[PDB]
Amino acid sequence: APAEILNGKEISAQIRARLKNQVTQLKEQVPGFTPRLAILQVGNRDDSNLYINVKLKAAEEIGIKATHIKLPRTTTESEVMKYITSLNEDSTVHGFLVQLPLDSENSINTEEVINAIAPEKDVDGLTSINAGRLARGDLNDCFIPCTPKGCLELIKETGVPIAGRHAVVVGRSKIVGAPMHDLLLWNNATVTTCHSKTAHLDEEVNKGDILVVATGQPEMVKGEWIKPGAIVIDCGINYVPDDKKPNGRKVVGDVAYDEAKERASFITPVPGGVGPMTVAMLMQSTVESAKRFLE
Amino acid sequence: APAEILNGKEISAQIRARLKNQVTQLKEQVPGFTPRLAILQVGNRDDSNLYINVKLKAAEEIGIKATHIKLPRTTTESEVMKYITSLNEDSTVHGFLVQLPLDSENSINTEEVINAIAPEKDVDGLTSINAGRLARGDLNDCFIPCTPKGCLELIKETGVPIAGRHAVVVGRSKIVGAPMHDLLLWNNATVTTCHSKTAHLDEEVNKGDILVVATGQPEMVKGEWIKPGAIVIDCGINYKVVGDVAYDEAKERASFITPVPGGVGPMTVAMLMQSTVESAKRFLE
Ligand SMILES: NC(=O)c1ccc[n+]([C@@H]2O[C@H](COP(=O)([O-])OP(=O)(O)OC[C@H]3O[C@@H](n4cnc5c(N)ncnc54)[C@H](OP(=O)(O)O)[C@@H]3O)[C@@H](O)[C@H]2O)c1
Ligand SMILES: NC(=O)c1ccc[n+]([C@@H]2O[C@H](COP(=O)([O-])OP(=O)(O)OC[C@H]3O[C@@H](n4cnc5c(N)ncnc54)[C@H](OP(=O)(O)O)[C@@H]3O)[C@@H](O)[C@H]2O)c1
Ligand SMILES: Nc1nc(O)c2c(n1)NC[C@@H]1CN(c3ccc(C(=O)N[C@@H](CCC(=O)O)C(=O)O)cc3)C(=O)N21
Repeated sequence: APAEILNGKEISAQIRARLKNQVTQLKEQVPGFTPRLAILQVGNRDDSNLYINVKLKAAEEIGIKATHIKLPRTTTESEVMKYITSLNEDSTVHGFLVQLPLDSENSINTEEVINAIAPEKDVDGLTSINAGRLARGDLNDCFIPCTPKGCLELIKETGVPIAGRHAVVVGRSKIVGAPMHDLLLWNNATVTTCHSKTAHLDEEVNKGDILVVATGQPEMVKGEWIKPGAIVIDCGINYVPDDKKPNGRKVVGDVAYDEAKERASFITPVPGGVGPMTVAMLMQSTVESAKRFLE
Repeated sequence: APAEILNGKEISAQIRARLKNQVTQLKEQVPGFTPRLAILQVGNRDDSNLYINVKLKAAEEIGIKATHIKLPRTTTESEVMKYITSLNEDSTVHGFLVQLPLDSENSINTEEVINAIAPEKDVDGLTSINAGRLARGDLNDCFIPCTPKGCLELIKETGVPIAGRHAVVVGRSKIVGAPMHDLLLWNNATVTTCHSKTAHLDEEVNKGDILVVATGQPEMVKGEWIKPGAIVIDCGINYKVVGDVAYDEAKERASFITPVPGGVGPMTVAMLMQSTVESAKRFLE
């Protein structure tokens, strides 16, 4: 009785398809309405360009107007701030994000930059105000960072109710671990947060009916740790040289998939699990923002 | 035979005396400067009146100038926002707070009222900005809620390091439970937060090397559940006054435990005073 596989690629395809239909219907229901997203970029990093293009492409297929603002490396902190303020004030923009890391020749305080974003437009959900709302249970209108948001979607796809279940979160970062706990707690699970200072991590993990791992430590969570029947969600993206792969490298998660799939009732593969969910979540946050503005 | 008692009244007394000399020292450096705290109250609850007087009493004894503004029950959210804005713009007021719960005949959104407070004067740490900072590990920048702070201070009085310990927080409210988890987590403990939807709470509590209960249910956490040798922090105030923990039973299993009263309560006022003196000093700096 091996674990059922949570196909993030197929699930995200369904999500993006449904969001397109939603967007179409909003535009027809309220003529003239244009859900708009804006991505602010500083510099010209190769990985950022790629990531940005993927986002803008998903947005245009869903029917969301995606605006890309690419500022030069020479940009100073004050200029980046002026754009953020202007984006905040632009009533045609429903949500926007600052693609990190900033690529500038000058010192720019990333945190100050990020926290200048109006909470109501913060689709990536990383501002302190937004983290604060999420952390305290304002799940009704706050923004949820794309990775933990996609993880909750996957957990819900299983059909197994979260309330009352013991969920374990390995990792406590601002991008995944922290907000992941918030989601699970406010979905009524008894959450236990683990990190690098956790003793007997194996025994801790073995208590999780729901397990979300976000450590960056390739395959550390062995299958023996997994509680029989648990829902395993692996956010890890670790590259390993493998000449048998088309591009000479394989992607492994933070969980030992092969042995963990024999224990879990549901597990996210790597690649093809949490990763493909990412862009859809941003698109979902963007539509949520647009609907709230529209109301 | 029983667990060592964490005397919040004695411990708070020491912090308050520390704060007093700090305030005296500061006035000697800048004569005429006076740290100021302001407590906004809506309504006229008897318990809230008592709690404010205690905060006012500690302030005075430390040398802090505390103002008490009591608005009638007929008050609207719009009127409350007016006072908050006044306090934000009043350069002489370093730290201020809104006593909870609000006692009004009108519907007032507590989060909107609290979030109108300038984070620099949120000595109570209830704003989303302060909550967001604590919730993410950014402790250089924020004000932590007074009760969790008092609890962390009480845990530290055991001498026992927090790192690597399995801690259990029973309750997840914005005032104590939620911020208590954050404090323990960023103090490197492995934390489990329980609430009303938690199944087998007894088995969860039994995992706690450190236990913080803030549920508001009289002696609900039984002593049998206590992990032998645990540090029990009881935030409960239930009416005789009792904690959320069955004290007599829990004291025979715990190693260190907070009595009720004279435990977490005095510490809450002491920490509020501490954040106030900090808000005053950051103003001079
Ligand atoms: N699919 C996607 O596109 C996507 C997007 C974002 C993230 N992710 C993935 O998520 C993973 C984590 O990302 P991140 O930004 O959150 O990472 P991070 O900033 O490096 O933080 C890792 C966290 O895990 C803890 N940790 C490190 N080693 C551990 C160990 N051996 N045992 C227990 N806990 C351990 C650390 O604790 P301390 O706090 O004590 O250091 C830290 O909290 C990465 O693999 C990343 O690829 C994927
Ligand atoms: N000592 C001080 O001076 C100081 C200052 C302030 C507060 N406190 C104290 O902290 C205590 C609680 O205050 P609060 O504002 O946090 O309370 P609250 O708003 O009433 O919240 C109670 C919390 O406990 C949970 N809970 C209720 N029944 C439970 C049960 N039977 N089993 C497990 N969990 C249960 C609730 O979960 P749900 O979220 O699911 O409802 C909720 O999260 C009080 O004693 C208060 O006096 C102390
Ligand atoms: N803004 C804001 N700040 C706070 O820090 C609080 C808040 N709201 N809401 C209510 C709670 C109540 N709380 C408080 C303050 C002092 C005492 C206190 O001194 N307690 C004594 C016993 C007092 C008695 O004789 O009954 C104790 O030893 O616990 C208890 C609660 C407090 O101050 N709280």
